[PDB]
Amino acid sequence: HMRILVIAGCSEGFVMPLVPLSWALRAAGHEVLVAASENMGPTVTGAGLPFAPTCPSLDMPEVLSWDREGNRTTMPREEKPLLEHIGRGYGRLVLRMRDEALALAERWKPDLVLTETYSLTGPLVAATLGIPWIEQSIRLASPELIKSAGVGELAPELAELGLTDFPDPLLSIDVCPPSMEPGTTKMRYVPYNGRNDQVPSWVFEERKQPRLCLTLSLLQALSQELPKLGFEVVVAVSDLPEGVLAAGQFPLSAIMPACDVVVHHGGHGTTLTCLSEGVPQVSVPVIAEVWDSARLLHAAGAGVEVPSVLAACARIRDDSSYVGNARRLAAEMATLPTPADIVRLIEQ
Amino acid sequence: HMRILVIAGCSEGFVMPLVPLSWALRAAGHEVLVAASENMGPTVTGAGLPFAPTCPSLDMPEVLSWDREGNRTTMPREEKPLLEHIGRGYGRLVLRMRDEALALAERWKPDLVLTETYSLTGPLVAATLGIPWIEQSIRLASPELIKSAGVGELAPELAELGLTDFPDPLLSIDVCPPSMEPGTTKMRYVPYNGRNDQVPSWVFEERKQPRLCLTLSLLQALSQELPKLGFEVVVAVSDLPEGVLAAGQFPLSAIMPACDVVVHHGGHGTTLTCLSEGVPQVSVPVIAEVWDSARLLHAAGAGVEVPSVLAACARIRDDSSYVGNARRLAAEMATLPTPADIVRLIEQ
Repeated sequence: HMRILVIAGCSEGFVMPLVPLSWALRAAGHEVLVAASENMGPTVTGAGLPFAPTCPSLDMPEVLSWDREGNRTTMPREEKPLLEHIGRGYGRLVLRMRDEALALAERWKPDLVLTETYSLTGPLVAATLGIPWIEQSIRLASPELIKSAGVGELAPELAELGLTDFPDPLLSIDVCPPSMEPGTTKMRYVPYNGRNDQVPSWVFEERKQPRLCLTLSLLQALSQELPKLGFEVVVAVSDLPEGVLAAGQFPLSAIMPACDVVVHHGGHGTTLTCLSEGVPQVSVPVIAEVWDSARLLHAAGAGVEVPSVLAACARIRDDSSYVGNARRLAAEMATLPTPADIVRLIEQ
Repeated sequence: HMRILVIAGCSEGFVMPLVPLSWALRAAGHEVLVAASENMGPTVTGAGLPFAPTCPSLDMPEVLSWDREGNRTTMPREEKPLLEHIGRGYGRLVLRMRDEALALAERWKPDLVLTETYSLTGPLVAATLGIPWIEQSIRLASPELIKSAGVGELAPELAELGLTDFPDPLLSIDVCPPSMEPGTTKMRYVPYNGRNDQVPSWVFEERKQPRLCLTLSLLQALSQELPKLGFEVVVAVSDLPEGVLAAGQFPLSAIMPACDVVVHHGGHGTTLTCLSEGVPQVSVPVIAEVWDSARLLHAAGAGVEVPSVLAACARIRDDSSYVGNARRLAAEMATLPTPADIVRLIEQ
């Protein structure tokens, strides 16, 4: 029997991927409390997990765009100093959270901290209370530059602890398929993208043609043009062109089996979801920390990275080497230790 | 890797207790779909699980109060024929669900059906597709009279399958503490009572006095009188007297540690939650199928069954043999195989 404080981020893409490990712990009789920004409350409880706020509502730009001196900052265009820029942001996110996260941990008294590799509030609280912590990667590829730049930014707070670095994690968990890439432990990625639900009709019925999921237009533009390549399009988003079948937020992990191509923003969760379900992807990456995962993906032949989108879909629609690679990777991930397996590791 | 269809009921008390086993399966890499009445949708998705409806919105009285001929029925006053009355109700609930549940299972193709002992739609669908099924008890005590009366009511549908009874479950799971009571397997009860959340302030802070949780008044009446026995009262319900601290729905399993007495309706989930947290209970039972669990509870000295409520609370407030027994039982349950343990059993 254990008490694990899960210290999460301020956006859904950084919270949801910790849900399956959190429930794996709870399923093994342990006590779990997920701590995150106030605005993540509904996401945490919507996953059926206990929630406690560590700071008022927040988004990353808020903290990425101003440095510790209160001076505005700007995006480096070169990739490397951009990675460090991002890292320092994640470091400053800690400053918004640590007070309430530490106070909470003193009242709740966890044996263990579970956290995401860029959620540095975890390692800090752990180091402060002198308890072990676990690190989970929620990305195909997580630049060490981001983490190290983040630790750097936290230099003063680590000095108050008489430290220059964070104590090592009990476990450091990785979800990247081996054939696609460190003191780490592999783990199978179990998708969690859900909020509400009703696995729509068509998902359980037949597919009479190639299906594609999309997740002054762009969204509306791709929605009209894409069916002309011979696709039936479903658009899984929150916010009626002829070739599109569906409109609204769908359980992405439950709708996945019902299609043959996914076009998306390059998000970490969506990427890993598609991989684990063996569905070829067209990734149009935006955020910089996802660049590395889209490259890995492109090289593996499981999808196309588009730094035109129509071209990639037609290419995949005709070249069967993409489904083949996607399914190969899915099958590879399926051999990895499940979250339930990892819990047994943790408890020893 | 497995595909498990979880076939649940039409009320929250019959759905929520299957959530931890369902997530234990998902944590072990398996695929899960919870099938229940339309009105259980939000409860299922609110637990972070995939949902599919097997019939329109429904409540038990609807189906308990009319027999198969369309004739109104009435409550027997004697306990035994009342048990059979209840059983036939659960049997007729199957008739509302089986069509959409079977159609769903044919499209989804499960390897396994997980269900609650009185949710007889499960065993039927399983028997129909020729696949194994698992039975979980969600009660301290589950009269065989209810189950058998239910199987009886389904005599015709089992004849279409060339059967007089349901094929035996792969596993038959039981959650009653041994010292408190069959081809069954013990399992530790992991509480799930949640919807939304924010483990309120006072739960993590100190308790300056004995705390009691309550879950033309009754609720308002007990709320005013109970503080006069020396209690600070919190009322965990959906729908300002001096001695009461809090007003609204709380994560019952997370608020539990913060109190010394619980007074409640005798529900199955609330009872097991209190037991597992070692908190003495005053049970004022209503529903008939919960009678057996309140008796078991009273005999074990872990709480008082009130078929006056103030008397029981003062009795517990002064007699330390109640906390002692409650904690003894909690400690006993804590030695039982977790839901994660049971999944390993299932997969062999």
